[PDB]
Amino acid sequence: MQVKLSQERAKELAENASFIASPGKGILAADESTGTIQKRFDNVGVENTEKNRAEYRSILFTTKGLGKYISGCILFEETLFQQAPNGQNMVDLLRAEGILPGIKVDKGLVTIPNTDEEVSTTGLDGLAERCQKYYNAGARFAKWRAVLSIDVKKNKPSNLSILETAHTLARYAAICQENGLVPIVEPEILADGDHSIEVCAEVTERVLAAVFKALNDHKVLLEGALLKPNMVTQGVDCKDKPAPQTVGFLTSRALRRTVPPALPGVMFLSGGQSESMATRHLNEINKCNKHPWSLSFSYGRALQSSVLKTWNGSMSNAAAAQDVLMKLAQQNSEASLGSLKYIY
Amino acid sequence: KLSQERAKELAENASFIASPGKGILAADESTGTIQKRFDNVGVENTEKNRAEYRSILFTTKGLGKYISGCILFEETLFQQAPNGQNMVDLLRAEGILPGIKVDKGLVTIPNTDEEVSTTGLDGLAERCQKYYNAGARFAKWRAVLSIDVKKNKPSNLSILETAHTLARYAAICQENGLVPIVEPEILADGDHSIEVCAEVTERVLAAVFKALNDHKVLLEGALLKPNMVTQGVDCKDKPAPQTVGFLTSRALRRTVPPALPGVMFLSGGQSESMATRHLNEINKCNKHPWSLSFSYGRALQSSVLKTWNGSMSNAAAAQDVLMKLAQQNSEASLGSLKAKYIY
Amino acid sequence: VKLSQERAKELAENASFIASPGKGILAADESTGTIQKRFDNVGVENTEKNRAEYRSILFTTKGLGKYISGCILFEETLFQQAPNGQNMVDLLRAEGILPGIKVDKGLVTIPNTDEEVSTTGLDGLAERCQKYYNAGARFAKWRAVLSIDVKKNKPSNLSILETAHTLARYAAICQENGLVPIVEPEILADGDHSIEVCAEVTERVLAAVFKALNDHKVLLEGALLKPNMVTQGVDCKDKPAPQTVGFLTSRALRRTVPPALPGVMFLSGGQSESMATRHLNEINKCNKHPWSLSFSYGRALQSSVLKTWNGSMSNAAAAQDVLMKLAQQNSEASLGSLAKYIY
Amino acid sequence: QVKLSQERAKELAENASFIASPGKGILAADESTGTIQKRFDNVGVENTEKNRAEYRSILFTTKGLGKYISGCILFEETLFQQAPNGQNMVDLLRAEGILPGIKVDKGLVTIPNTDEEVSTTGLDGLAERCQKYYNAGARFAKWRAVLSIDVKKNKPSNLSILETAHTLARYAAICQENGLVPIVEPEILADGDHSIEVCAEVTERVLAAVFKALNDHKVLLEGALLKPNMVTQGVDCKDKPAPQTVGFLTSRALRRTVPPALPGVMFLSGGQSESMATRHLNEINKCNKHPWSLSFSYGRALQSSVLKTWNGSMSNAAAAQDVLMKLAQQNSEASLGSLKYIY
Repeated sequence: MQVKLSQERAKELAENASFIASPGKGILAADESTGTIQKRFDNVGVENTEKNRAEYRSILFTTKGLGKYISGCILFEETLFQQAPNGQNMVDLLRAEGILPGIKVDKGLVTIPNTDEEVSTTGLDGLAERCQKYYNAGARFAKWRAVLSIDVKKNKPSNLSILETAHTLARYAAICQENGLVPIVEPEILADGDHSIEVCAEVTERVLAAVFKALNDHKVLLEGALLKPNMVTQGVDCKDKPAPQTVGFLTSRALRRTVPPALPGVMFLSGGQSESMATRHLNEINKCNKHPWSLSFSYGRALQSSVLKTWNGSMSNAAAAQDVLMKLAQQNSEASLGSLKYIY
Repeated sequence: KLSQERAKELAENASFIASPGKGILAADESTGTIQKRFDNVGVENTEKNRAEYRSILFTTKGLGKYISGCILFEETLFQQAPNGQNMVDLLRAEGILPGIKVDKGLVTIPNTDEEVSTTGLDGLAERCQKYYNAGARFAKWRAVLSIDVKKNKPSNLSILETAHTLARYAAICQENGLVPIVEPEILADGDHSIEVCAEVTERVLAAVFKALNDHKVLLEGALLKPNMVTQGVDCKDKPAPQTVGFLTSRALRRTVPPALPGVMFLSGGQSESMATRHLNEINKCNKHPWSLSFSYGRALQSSVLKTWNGSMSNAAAAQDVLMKLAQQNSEASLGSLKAKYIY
Repeated sequence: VKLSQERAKELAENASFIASPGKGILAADESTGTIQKRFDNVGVENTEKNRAEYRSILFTTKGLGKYISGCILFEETLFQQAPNGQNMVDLLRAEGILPGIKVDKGLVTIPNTDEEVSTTGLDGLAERCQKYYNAGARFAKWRAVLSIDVKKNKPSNLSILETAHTLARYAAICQENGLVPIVEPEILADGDHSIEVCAEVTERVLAAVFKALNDHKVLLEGALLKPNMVTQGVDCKDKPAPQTVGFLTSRALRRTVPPALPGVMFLSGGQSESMATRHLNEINKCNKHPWSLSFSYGRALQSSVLKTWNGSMSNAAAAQDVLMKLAQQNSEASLGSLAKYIY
Repeated sequence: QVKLSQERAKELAENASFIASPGKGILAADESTGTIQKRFDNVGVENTEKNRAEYRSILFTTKGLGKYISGCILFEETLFQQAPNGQNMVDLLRAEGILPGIKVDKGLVTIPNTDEEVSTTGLDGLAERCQKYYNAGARFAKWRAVLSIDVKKNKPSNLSILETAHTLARYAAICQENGLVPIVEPEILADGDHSIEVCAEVTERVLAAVFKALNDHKVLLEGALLKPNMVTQGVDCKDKPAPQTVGFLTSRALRRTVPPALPGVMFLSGGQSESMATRHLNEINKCNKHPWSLSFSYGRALQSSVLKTWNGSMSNAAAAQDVLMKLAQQNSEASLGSLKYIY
């Protein structure tokens, strides 16, 4: 347990972060907790037993050739320590595909006092010890989700929300790096509400400027980190649908205006977007310019909805489910290279 | 989401704790801190012996004349004395508010030279609710900063982390019914001058109070527990107690808004006597808009423990010594104990 | 460049003098374009002779120094002679009143804001302060302006940041060159926001201002603040009690202003002569406070004086009596002797 | 107009990208009267307006200079000056295809209560000067801020950095409002005996602060340029690092802090020789692919030998111009990494 980051440990983080950011690859977010996976399984009539969770994840992680398109897979703690039905460790299934295991290390959201229901992410207590344990089990990257809301009538996100988001993300990132894990820094601005794409662009640029200043103040090594931001879109209830081209351009611009080139990758979240839109948008983001970091994906639902539906709880559909995962992984791989087959 | 009635309860309790002539007894030593002290009087460090010792403190007749609050460790808040009475009921019978330590300890900040962060925000609201239900009405959380001129400590990062985390802790406490004691302790370690301590103390407090504002902490329902301004432990200079009084007063006057009802000093490694004398001098040198009092552990208990010496034969004598130290610190809190520095 | 003990001592003595109990500041520092307006309203031609006459009548009011500790001038007046050839500065000395000087050069818009503003005048400020000190000035004034608009999120972060940073630079430069800075972050009462919103904004803005003053090493002991009172907006249909303005102003200040600051000298804005006085009185009555709570009034001390003079020396005596009446009542207000809001 | 329009943003972005054109850099010819004095003293030339006009005319009539030079920064005198044959200096630059630029700062003053750290002046009336300069043909501006490293005195102080970042951001925003691309120059001096590692750490901290401020002030990075120091050891440091190390650490500092939307980073060379300024630029470009141009804005490094060759005689003008072209050429090749990891 050492406090100052050494050249050798910085190097391992940098190499791992660059690997995860490999051109044409992205992240499979398979890190649903027991409560979250309950809803996904409810949607397809499948009972949420530990057995069914092991079966479903083993199907994902034995998808032949998945490693051609997936560089990392974020796990929930259960799955990181779990074996598949045939006795193989989940981590060893990932290794066999050439996929780095990752681990969700946050403990969920609580309300910030004297805000209108804005939130803080918990989990700093014991984080170093959890990181050490996860590293020893084979995890090489981590994930922590902060959440911000846009509400123009209520002046959201508040200063206090942004300040809390930035400080706490920076602490988590510094602690990860101290204990061998590449942090994925995730400041998710929700798309809830009826604000325009212009308001999202303005909010996203301010938020990211604060987040990167904080990472600098906390001595986070950007070479050994990744960003997982929202794309810049209109709100879910906004009546003005911009083109996917405008989403692409304003997302690229927000990032070009705020993200230093030393960061090796930006791995987008898809939020409530459909499988198709999540891919089309990533493609548009990449086509509109040359960028000094990889622009790729860290998708959960946008890689799994159709897969869950196809599996439908039966090993007889395992092969079919795996093919659906490969199609989605493949199209997102192409979208990350801008190859799917100025506003100041 | 702070309501008028919650704000009012906080303000009343904070003003009570800061009552003129009263201060805080800190009885919140962990099993591990208690160990060495019980070793020196030949007493086994068991739960029942800690209850025995603390029951002596909490049945001291008239202690509530000088003590407004007593900070407990969790064990003690839920504990019974040897005769089966709840420790919390003993404090209530004295007219003393129970308080509770809610932090979980110190960890090093990455990429600093051994500078520290205080842990305990995870689950804090729920701990506060449980402690409130058990009778606690104020909380304690300690942050630590170090001075080192050569290494530029305390670093910007130490100060930012300190201010931000204290403010989060203070906000959560207030949301859940407890008055937070905000304690940014600047250690006296090292050989720096009193003037360096003064400059650092003023900077740190400016940062702390700005963060409390940013987090919407109600000052009217909080208290501060700072270091006094003193030279470092290895400093060869020995400033007069009048100078400690003046520079401590100046540092607080320059930084602490008058809406805060009380400043309850920590004593650090100061002797029982010096802790009282410094407090007196701080109060003597000026009029102040907040109470300037004490929140003392060892500076109220060292001679008490030594007098008790592990035996109930000496309990009444030990109580007499506590009353003497409690009284002299009460008097000190009212300023009534019985080239040049810029204004 | 580094504040010496004697320089620091002179600043602190002069700031305490300006804040002397029962005294306030006459703001007589209307620029040419501003006094045009006041003179228009009473049919008087804006010539320099008329300005010299009018100001010389103010500054020869017998006994004015009993109520007025300081008088802020415009540059013209600081170097001007009254009609009989006496220097205006010497008239003020004969009254026992310290001269002060407005040292800002006006407002310009901050780019990419909705018409929010920055105050200009830092270029050559040290050399202006030196020249003004030599001519007799011992305090300075600089006005920053902020607006409240909840829908547009005014005042913006950029407005607050620019206001705080620039006021701190000005303050520090004044102190380096012998002048006590009056720090004036004026939040306008324009618009229809509630008094609660004004309270909240005023507290945020003062927290940012005092933090910046700390960051720039401004000596609070040798400075003064000139804030808005906390009032509802001009177009707000609430009409809170004068007691509420008193309570919320006192609260905002108690929550943010360290006691080392010797005085808070309010601006009156668009308030009437009587309301400016009544509000000051209520602010003082509702609590004890560690700084003077007094006045730095222009219109509120002069509108009736000007209307009585009406451009004729035959009314000089009458005009002076009116000035003494308004100075007196404000002197008395400064001593407080003329479901619910959170404590 | 106060809000930057799409068309005016577009003009700034096009001009900034042009200045950053691959293989081109900036001739910094913006020496003030007092600075050019010193340069002329080295070659025994009298500092008269005629000599300044003569020398600059020789620079600006160098045949083919615009193949290597995209922009030339002028001092105000020169912007409004005629060369000896009656042509405007600005027209000489236009004939070369070079954009005229203008220095808009008014020099350095000390920040109070620092150890001789400095603030850059010139915000007062900047908008109006920018307009007048634009009308005269200028399309970009420059403002120099200065920071010092001194590990024993903890320089650069927080105050130095805060002041530097805030004031640069104000200047940049005002330039953009009035049609000029701002060169943002936070120069960290190489004075002292600190290591290259200390310079790396300080540079990264300063740049992080500067870019956050630029964001807070709504500065359009697409229409701006950066002029930073290279990362080098101090002038009196006894360890000489490899040119490759300067290359790498400079790239790394920028990669860690400068968003890609900025089109160009145009280095200052400080005390470096003509050769070292070029070699270092080449190494910076060679060590990586970068999303902004890495080029030069050189004064002495493009001019020392030119001045020495000229020697105050028009009969050496052609020889002087050939020297300029040689140095312009080599720096052009260096800006493409074509001269002919530490975490």
